[PDB]
Amino acid sequence: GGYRARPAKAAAT
Amino acid sequence: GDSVTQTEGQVTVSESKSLIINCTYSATSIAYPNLFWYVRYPGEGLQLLLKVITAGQKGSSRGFEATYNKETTSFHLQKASVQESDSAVYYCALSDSGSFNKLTFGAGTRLAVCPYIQNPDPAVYQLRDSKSSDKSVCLFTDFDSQTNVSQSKDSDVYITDKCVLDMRSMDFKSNSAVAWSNKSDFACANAFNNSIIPEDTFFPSP
Amino acid sequence: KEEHVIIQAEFYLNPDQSGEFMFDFDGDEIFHVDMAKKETVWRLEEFGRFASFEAQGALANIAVDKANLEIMTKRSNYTPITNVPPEVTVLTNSPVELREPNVLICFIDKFTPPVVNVTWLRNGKPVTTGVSETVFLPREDHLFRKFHYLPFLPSTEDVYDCRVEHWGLDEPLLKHWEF
Amino acid sequence: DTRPRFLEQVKHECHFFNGTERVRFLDRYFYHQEEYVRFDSDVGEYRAVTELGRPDAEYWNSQKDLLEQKRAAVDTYCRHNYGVGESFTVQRRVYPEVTVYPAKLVCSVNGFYPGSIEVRWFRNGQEEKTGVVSTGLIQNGDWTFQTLVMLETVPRSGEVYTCQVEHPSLTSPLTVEW
Amino acid sequence: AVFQTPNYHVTQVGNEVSFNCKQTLGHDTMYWYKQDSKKLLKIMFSYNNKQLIVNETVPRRFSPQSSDKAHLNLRIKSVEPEDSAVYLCASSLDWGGQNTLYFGAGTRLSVLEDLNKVFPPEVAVFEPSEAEISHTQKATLVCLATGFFPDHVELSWWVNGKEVHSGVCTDPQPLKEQPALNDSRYALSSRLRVSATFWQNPRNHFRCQVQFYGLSENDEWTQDRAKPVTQIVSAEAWGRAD
Ligand SMILES: *[C@@H]1O[C@H](CO)[C@@H](O)[C@H](O)[C@H]1NC(C)=O
Ligand SMILES: *[C@@H]1O[C@H](CO)[C@@H](O)[C@H](O)[C@H]1NC(C)=O
Repeated sequence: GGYRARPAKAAAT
Repeated sequence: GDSVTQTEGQVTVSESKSLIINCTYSATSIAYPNLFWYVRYPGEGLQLLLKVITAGQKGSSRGFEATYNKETTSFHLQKASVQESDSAVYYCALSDSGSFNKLTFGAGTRLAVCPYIQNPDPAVYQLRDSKSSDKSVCLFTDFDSQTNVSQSKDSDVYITDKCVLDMRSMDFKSNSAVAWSNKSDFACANAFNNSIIPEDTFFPSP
Repeated sequence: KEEHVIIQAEFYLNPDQSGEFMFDFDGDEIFHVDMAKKETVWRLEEFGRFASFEAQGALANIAVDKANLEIMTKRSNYTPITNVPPEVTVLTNSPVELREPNVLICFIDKFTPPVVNVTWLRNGKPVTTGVSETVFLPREDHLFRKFHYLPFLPSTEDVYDCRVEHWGLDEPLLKHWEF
Repeated sequence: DTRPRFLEQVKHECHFFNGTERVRFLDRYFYHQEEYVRFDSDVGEYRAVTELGRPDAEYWNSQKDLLEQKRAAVDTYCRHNYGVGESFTVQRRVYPEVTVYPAKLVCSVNGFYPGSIEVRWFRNGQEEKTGVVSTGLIQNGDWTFQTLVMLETVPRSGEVYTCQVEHPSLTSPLTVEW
Repeated sequence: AVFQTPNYHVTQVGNEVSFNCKQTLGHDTMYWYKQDSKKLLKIMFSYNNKQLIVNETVPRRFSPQSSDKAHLNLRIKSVEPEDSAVYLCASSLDWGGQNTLYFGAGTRLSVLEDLNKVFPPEVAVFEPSEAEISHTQKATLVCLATGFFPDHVELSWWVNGKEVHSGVCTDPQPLKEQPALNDSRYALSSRLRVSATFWQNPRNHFRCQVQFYGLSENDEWTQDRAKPVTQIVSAEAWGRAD
C-alpha cells in the first residue's frame, strides 16, 4: 500500500 | 512498465447503437491506480470525459459510463445510445494516485458516429473549376451510411474519405466523397470503381 | 481500533533552510522523509515492508512551504518567531539492572523553533557511539517534541547527562541521571 | 547565532471516530505557531483563522476543482491512509512486560502498544483503594509506551500483592505477584 | 482556461523554438505533453509552483521554464526531426494523481530537414453540377487545397463575406499527393452545400479560404519561388443563373 501525501498549496500572491 | 491498452484505431457506429470502448491497464508498480477517460472533440483540445479514483466505483458523464474494475484491471467505456455529437477521439488514461500526477495514455480510439440517411439519392457528379473548365472533380454524394468509400489504390488518383455535412436550415444531412486526378483516362464513371456503391447510383451523362 | 488521529506535519525554517516532512499516528511517527537522501525513513523498519511512500512528493511540499514562508514572512512585516525554551526529561525505557542492557531517553518537549543541539555526556564527557534521535515531532500546541536515545550498560561508576542547547535558554540545560 | 527565525507549518490532520465511519479532515496552515488558514471538512471550504490567511482562503476556494478535492479528502486522503497503515498502526498490538519491585510495590509496565492500559493493585484479593500513585502514560517515541504505578502500603505477613494489567493486546488480565 | 502559443510552427533542424502556456484556473501544477506523429500521448514535464517535479527522460534539448505557477514555457534548443509533434500544455490543481488535467489547444511543431519542402496551398473551387441541381435542388461546391507542406492549414468557407458552418464538410485529415515520400505535399478537400436557388442567385458569393501556416518574416529564403510564409489562399465563385 502507498501513503498519499496531501499536497501543499501555493499561497496567494 | 505501465501501459494502457484500448480499442485500436477507428470505431464506426450508427447513431442510437450501443458502444463499448475497451480499456485495460498494466500497472505492476502502482498500488492504487486512478483511471480516466479523456475526450478530444473535433477541432477541440483534450478534456476529461470521466474519471474514477476509487477501485470499486463507476464514473459517468455525457451518457458514457466506465467502471474501475481492479479485479480484471479494466476501465471499459460504455454508452447505450451514442449520438452524432459523440464523434471524437477517446483516450484511456492511468495515473498513480500516490505519486506525482503522470498520465499513462492509451493509444486513443477514434469514434465516428454515422447518422442514418433517411432518403438516399446516391449520385456521382462532375464539378468543374470556376476558373478553368478543363479541371474537374468527381463528387459522390447522397449515398446511404452503409456505403464505404474506399481510398484510392492509385497514387495519381485521389479519393477523400466519406464526409457528412449538415445543412441545418433544411435539416438535411448528406454524405459525400470527392475524387480527382490528372490522369487523362480518369472519368467520374470509373472514379469510385474500387468502392461498392449502390446499384441505383445516378451517373449523369456529360 | 476506534478513535485515532493521523497528521501529516510539515515545516520549513528560514534562514536555516531546513524543512521536514513526517506522518504522525496518535503521537507516534509513522515515517519521515530525509530531505538530503530523498528517501522515506520509517520509524520502525518493519513498516517499510507493509506500506510505501513516494518521498518525492514530500520534497515538492517542502518546496511549496519554503516559497509560502517567504510570502507569509512579508505578510507579517517580517515578524519573527519568539523562541520557546524546552522542558527536557531524561528517563529509561526499562527497569534498571546492573549489567543488564538498557537505553537512556532524552525527551525534549515544548520548544520552537525546531533547532536544538543535543549531546549525551557520559562522566561529563560527550558520548556518541550508538546514539540515535528522532526528527522533530509535532505537538497540538504547534511546538515540537524530540527523542534522543543512548543505549548503555548501567554501572555504579558511570554518570550521564543530556546537554540541550536552545535559543530560548539563556544557558545550556543539563538533565542528570545516575544510579 | 543572532539572526531571527521564520517558521512555516502545514498540518493535514485526519480525525477518526469508530475507524473510518466518522472522519473529519483538517488542512491547517501555520506561521510560527499561529494558524492562519484552515479547511475543515465539517465546513466545506477554507476559512481564515486570522487576518494573515484572508488572501489564501479567498484565493484557494476560487481555484478550479479545489472545493471538490478538499471535500473529498476524508475519503481520498484520510480513509485511504487509514487503511494503508491499518495492519501495523490501528491493529498494532505489543504486549506489556511487567515487573514488580520494592519501595515503601512498584509495578513497572514497559514496552506496550497501544497506550490504552489499565493497571490495578490487589492486596491479598481485594483491589487496594488508597496509596496508589501513578507516573502516567509516557510515550517512548518508538511505538512503545511505559508506565509505573506504585502502592504506598505496608507489607503484613505473607500478604500477596498482585498487579493486574488490562491491555488491548491481551484477552485476559495479566497478573504479576510479589 | 489554458492558453498556449504558438498554434503552429515550422522550422529547420538545428533551430531553436519556444512555446508558451498560461492557465487561469489558479492551479499550482502545469505540464508539457508530447503527442507524436502517430498520436501517442506521453508526459514530458511537470512543474509545481515554479519547481520542476517530473522530467520523463526528456532530451536536454528541452528547457522548460516557469517564473510563475500560472505560466509554463518550453524551449527546444536545437530541434531534430523527431521533435515534430503536437505539444500539449496542461494544468492540474496540484500534483496529486487524483486531479483532473486541463489541456490547452496544443502547439503543432513541424521540424524539417529542408525548408525548401515548404509550400503554400493552391486553392480551387469547383462549381455545382448542372445534374445535381436538377436532380436534388441542391448545389455542392467543392474546394481543393493542394500541394501544401507541412499540413498546417485551416479551411473555412465564406458566403457573401461571412463565414458559414452549416452545409460544410471538410476532410478530417489531408491526403498525401505522393504517399511514398515522407516529405509529400498534401491535399485537402471541403464541400459547401446550399440550395440550388441560393447557388443560382448571381448576387451570392462563395469563397473557399485556406489559412496556411508556414515561415515567418524572420526566415531567410534563397529560392526563386516566393517565400512560403504564413498566408491565406482563397478561391471564389459567384452564383450562376444559367
Ligand atoms: C549548535 O552549535 C552550533 C555550533 O557552531 C551553533 O552555531 C548553534 O547556534 C548551536 N545551536 C543552538 C540551538 O544553540
Ligand atoms: C462503528 O462502525 C461499525 C461499522 O463497521 C458499526 O457497526 C457500529 O455500530 C459503529 N459503532 C460502534 C460503537 O461500534
